[PDB]
Amino acid sequence: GRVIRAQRKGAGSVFKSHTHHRKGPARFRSLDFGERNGYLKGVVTDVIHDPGRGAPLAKVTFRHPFRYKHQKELFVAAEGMYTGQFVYCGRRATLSVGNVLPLRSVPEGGVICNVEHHVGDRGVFARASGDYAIVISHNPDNGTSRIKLPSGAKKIVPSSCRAMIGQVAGGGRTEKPMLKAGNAYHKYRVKRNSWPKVRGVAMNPVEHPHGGGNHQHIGHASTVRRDAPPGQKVGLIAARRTGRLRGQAAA
Amino acid sequence: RTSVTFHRPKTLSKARDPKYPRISTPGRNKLDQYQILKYPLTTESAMKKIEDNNTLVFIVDLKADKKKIKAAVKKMYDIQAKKVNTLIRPDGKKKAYVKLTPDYDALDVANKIGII
Amino acid sequence: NPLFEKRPKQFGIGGALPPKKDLHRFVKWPKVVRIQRQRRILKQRLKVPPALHQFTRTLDKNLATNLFKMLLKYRPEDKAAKKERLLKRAQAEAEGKTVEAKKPIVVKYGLNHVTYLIEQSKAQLVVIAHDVDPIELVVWLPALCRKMEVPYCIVKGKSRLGSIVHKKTASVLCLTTVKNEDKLEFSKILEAIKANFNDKFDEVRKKWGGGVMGSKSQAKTKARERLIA
RNA sequence: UCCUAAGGGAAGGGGUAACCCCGGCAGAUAGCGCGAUCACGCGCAUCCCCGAAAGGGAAUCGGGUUAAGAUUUCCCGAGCC
RNA sequence: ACGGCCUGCCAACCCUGGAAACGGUUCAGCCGGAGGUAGGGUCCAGUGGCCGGAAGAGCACACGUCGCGCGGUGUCCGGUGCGCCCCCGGCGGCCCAUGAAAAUCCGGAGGACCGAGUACCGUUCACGCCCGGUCGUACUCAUAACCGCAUCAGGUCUCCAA
RNA sequence: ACAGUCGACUC
RNA sequence: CCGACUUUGUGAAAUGAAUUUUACUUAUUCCGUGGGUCGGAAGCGGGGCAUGCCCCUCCUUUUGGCUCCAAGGCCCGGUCUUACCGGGCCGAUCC
Ligand SMILES: [Mg+2]
Ligand SMILES: [Mg+2]
Ligand SMILES: [Mg+2]
Ligand SMILES: [Mg+2]
Ligand SMILES: [Mg+2]
Ligand SMILES: [Mg+2]
Ligand SMILES: [Mg+2]
Ligand SMILES: [Mg+2]
Ligand SMILES: [Mg+2]
Ligand SMILES: [Mg+2]
Ligand SMILES: [Mg+2]
Ligand SMILES: [Mg+2]
Ligand SMILES: [Mg+2]
Ligand SMILES: [Mg+2]
Ligand SMILES: [Mg+2]
Ligand SMILES: [Mg+2]
Ligand SMILES: [Mg+2]
Repeated sequence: GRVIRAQRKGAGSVFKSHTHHRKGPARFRSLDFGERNGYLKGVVTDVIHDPGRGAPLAKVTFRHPFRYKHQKELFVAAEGMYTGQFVYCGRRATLSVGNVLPLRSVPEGGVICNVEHHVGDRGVFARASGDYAIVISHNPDNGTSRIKLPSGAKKIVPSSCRAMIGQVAGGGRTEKPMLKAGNAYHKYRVKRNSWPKVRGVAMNPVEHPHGGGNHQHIGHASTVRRDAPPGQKVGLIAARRTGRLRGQAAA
Repeated sequence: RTSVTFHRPKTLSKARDPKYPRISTPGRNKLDQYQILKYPLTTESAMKKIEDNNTLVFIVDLKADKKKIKAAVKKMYDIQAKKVNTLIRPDGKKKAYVKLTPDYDALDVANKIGII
Repeated sequence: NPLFEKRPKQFGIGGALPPKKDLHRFVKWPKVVRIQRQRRILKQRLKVPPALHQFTRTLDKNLATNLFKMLLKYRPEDKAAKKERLLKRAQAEAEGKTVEAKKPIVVKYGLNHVTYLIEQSKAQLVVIAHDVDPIELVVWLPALCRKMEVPYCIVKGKSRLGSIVHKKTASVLCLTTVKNEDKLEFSKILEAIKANFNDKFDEVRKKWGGGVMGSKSQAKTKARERLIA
């Protein structure tokens, strides 16, 4: 055979990320003394649309804690933020939509976004458009907390992980039908070369395990094992089940 | 300290003081005036330049520059150039149009060297 | 006077910008400094075996200074003075033809030579530097002097030994004989040094050193044991 | 010519049997800079070079002229950086 | 080209003033007690008007001189438009797409440190002096100068356009 | 709300 | 994918005559900064219903403003010696 598209995507040749107009990494602030042990006042200046990402970005202009200059930080906008708002960072930031607090300071039941995972890695969960994590519970004997991620999973995170209270903006975006291959194309230009996506069944055997045959069919079980060598692991990987999801399994 | 970054200190350096010169003999001037001004081109198209525009057309060493051309046109021929134009003619050598300040007369120089 | 006035800056957590204070704890050093600091830190954490931990037990300052006074009295010969001694015997050979030198008596040094003296038992006092790198060059001189019954001390500073002999290091010294005008001064020091090491080797050959954890780890220790008790 | 984009080459370092391969890995970083020398003080961020005769761009217009050059390259005039 | 003066579009901005009986305005929008209509001002574009450059230039005629002569006259006045090209202004629309970076330049915040008035410290002003280097530059750019073994109905990126 | 001049075009 | 050996040290109990469990930080591995405030002990307030001796605090919540290169205080030390320069500290808790 020959190397298969699922294998060709790891090269970087044409499949790299189309990031010429992206506005930079959207993440929190470098955690420091002031924001360990108090609050810092920063002011939003603009809500800028970040290309290739559904969530708006908020330019936040802090004042540098110990040198004399501004700090243009760049957050993932929580639905509610507006220009001119004061967002406060730290542990004694009041629980206001837009402020970022450690989880030691979010009462249980509260919605948060952009959750860090190792204290100071600047936000990894609940970041895409319109997704949030609920702080289910706390454990102060180990200094940890638990959250319900967007996926429906439940992760124990350090109680000093920061989080932006609220939910990410841009929610409800994936409800609108695109209705056009044109819309799909203009969606994927600014993310990466991953569209149009050709059915394997309409390929020749030399480039896809489903390929060939006087009719179009897979010809063998489309569920492949977890360990199958790269180039064989195409189809439905390590599937626990298939068919339309009914009943409890659809939870 | 004051800053959390250690930048490399300032040390002191001495200038090169060889115990033997690397090149003893003094280098002669090789783009001297006689290489730099080969011979005045004497086509009729240039002969017209001699009398219309008060200019002398030389052929100059290909590694010439306008500053050296004016300097050599002064040392030789004991004149000055108010402006030199240069072009590398397609056959390969460089050709220089040396316009004399209108104090000096191109006819006079052309007959002091013999062109016309 | 009246205009002169006080302007308090409120160096809070959002107040004015703090001044030029000391941040020496946090300065990101070169990798050379960095590694030579975790070097000694890791030698602290790890459990030194007794053979290496017989060091870190040095001569005390007072007896060290008393000893080094005598060592300075018996310094080896200068380059400046070693030309004169060979220059001025020229005449004693040329005219008298007879040598009138008596034995010049000075300290001995150098690891091979001192092991030679020690192993013949001509070494009347041994002084080993604690900080020889690689350590294996003197891991065994304490035991050698101990099992051949020669008084030894593990002094501090191989460079300070080197100064005695005019070298950049010395790493070992030993005395074989002293002037008759200072036997008593000598033998006052030998008994003390013997008492410190040639009396304690047979119980410090068993003690593991090291293991002294960090400051924050010891604070953890005292925090933890209280809440246990 | 200068600047950067997609992107390329590279000093220290890591790999490689070697050719070669990796550039953010963070290393007293390649460059130090700025006032100052009649010297010294201050800062050192995210830190090299290459890459467009269609992207960014210090400044020029008119009238003449040669067999062949120029619209603005020469000539007369008038400017500009 | 360039220099001075004048005008000042469509937007934006300032001052007086206080709007319902609602008004102002667009092809369309839209705007107004967060201050409209109104009166009066500022600024901005200009490839706009006048003057300098500049009629001496260029063209067109008319002569008369042998030989880049010389002489003369003119180089005016309005009106138009769903008109074509280039540009600019400002609206409106589309986006799960929001549509490059840097050099260079300008502006501002702060005010360490500085000086005279028989004289000394500045001055981003006017005028004045000097210098401006290296390489390309002819020609074709096509049913004959490029590629297709050719002076091959093929192919090859553009600007002007009665 | 009338008079003077002008007006390239469309129906 | 998995086991064993290896880098691989430190010490504790429970079962067996080696097994699963644990705790340490220094090897290691991941992460973060322009290596910018760590650990401990102080002190400033506030809860007091054993005056305990423990807890909760670190002089920014505020309206799209600005914040740098310290004012100030005492103590040294030179200087006209009858008028002016260099510094020790505190402000900025100590280890
Ligand atoms: Mg594609
Ligand atoms: Mg599909
Ligand atoms: Mg398909
Ligand atoms: Mg097919
Ligand atoms: Mg196959
Ligand atoms: Mg098939
Ligand atoms: Mg079948
Ligand atoms: Mg040229
Ligand atoms: Mg370049
Ligand atoms: Mg260019
Ligand atoms: Mg260009
Ligand atoms: Mg008005
Ligand atoms: Mg104009
Ligand atoms: Mg628009
Ligand atoms: Mg040309
Ligand atoms: Mg041409
Ligand atoms: Mg060919």
